[PDB]
Amino acid sequence: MRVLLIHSDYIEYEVKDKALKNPEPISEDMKRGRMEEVLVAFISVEKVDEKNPEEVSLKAIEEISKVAEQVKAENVFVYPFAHLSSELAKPSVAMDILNRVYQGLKERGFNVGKAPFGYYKAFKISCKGHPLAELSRTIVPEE
Amino acid sequence: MRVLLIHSDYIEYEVKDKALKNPEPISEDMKRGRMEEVLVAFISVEKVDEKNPEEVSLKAIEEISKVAEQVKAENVFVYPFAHLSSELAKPSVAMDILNRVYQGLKERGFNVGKAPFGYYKAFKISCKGHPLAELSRTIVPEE
Ligand SMILES: Nc1ncnc2c1ncn2[C@@H]1O[C@H](COS(=O)(=O)NC(=O)[C@@H](N)CO)[C@@H](O)[C@H]1O
Ligand SMILES: Nc1ncnc2c1ncn2[C@@H]1O[C@H](COS(=O)(=O)NC(=O)[C@@H](N)CO)[C@@H](O)[C@H]1O
Repeated sequence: MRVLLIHSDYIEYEVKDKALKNPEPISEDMKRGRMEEVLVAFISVEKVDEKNPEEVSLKAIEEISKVAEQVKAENVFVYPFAHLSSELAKPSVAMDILNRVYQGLKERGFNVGKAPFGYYKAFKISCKGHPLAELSRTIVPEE
Repeated sequence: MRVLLIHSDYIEYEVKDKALKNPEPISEDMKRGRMEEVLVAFISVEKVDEKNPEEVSLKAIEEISKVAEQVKAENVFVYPFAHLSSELAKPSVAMDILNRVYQGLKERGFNVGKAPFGYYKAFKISCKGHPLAELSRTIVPEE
């Protein structure tokens, strides 16, 4: 799994066209959303993660939170992102890992937001541009 | 090399403090920058690229130019971004290839923009959300 953590003044999106045959069904409220003083996490679930989803989700949860501490971010937004990896994971496994992380983040006490999986979204992001405001992580299962 | 192409409504940046002992020397102008209706290219120059510098820059120029024609982009913005790869290139080689890309992209006639190299920058971007607004390319030499 490949993560891109960007501490933003805000993140905002809008669901345009579908990018898959069967994207995550969403209710009206999810068609768009906005989060402020947030740590944005663009995540590319990779094929190797299909071996051990739990270890990879739990591992990513601990690494996202750690950084949410460092930058004193109270809100974390999970952004399903397909362009951080070449070897992407099967759509079904991606959604699953992303939910695991989303949920596991919610139970850590963070206000968590999320962009709907499987769609093309337009979006605005404002990176704070500080020393630790931009990080990248790799979370892969152990053999 | 790794490239993240965001066809955005706009791209804005603002220089903070040096993220390197020896960053690209800039003038009062280079401190802030705004560009609209542009294809933002977040480029991570990799170690592998050190090998053949002129080769990489060429395929890169070509790939970005082609994507710009598809999306009818007239303005291209090259953004030095060191988070799309774990095997980054030495700061001197990374900076050269970036300038070859910047330069050879202007030769094509595009209106090109650039974010100073070696600085922590706060930035704002607005992805369009079209099928071709978010793209990724892995351009690597063949020794
Ligand atoms: N492995 C993944 N990790 C994160 N998101 C994914 C993943 N696979 C699919 N998605 C979701 O589905 C969207 C499109 O996925 S995609 O793999 O890029 N789709 C394709 O390559 C082709 N359908 C052409 O668009 C991603 O932007 C994301 O919203
Ligand atoms: N390989 C690279 N590709 C693109 N930009 C780079 C690269 N190396 C350095 N830079 C430029 O210099 C900035 C900092 O680079 S860096 O790789 O993160 N530096 C380091 O890892 C250590 N020197 C500590 O700062 C990047 O944000 C970018 O502006």
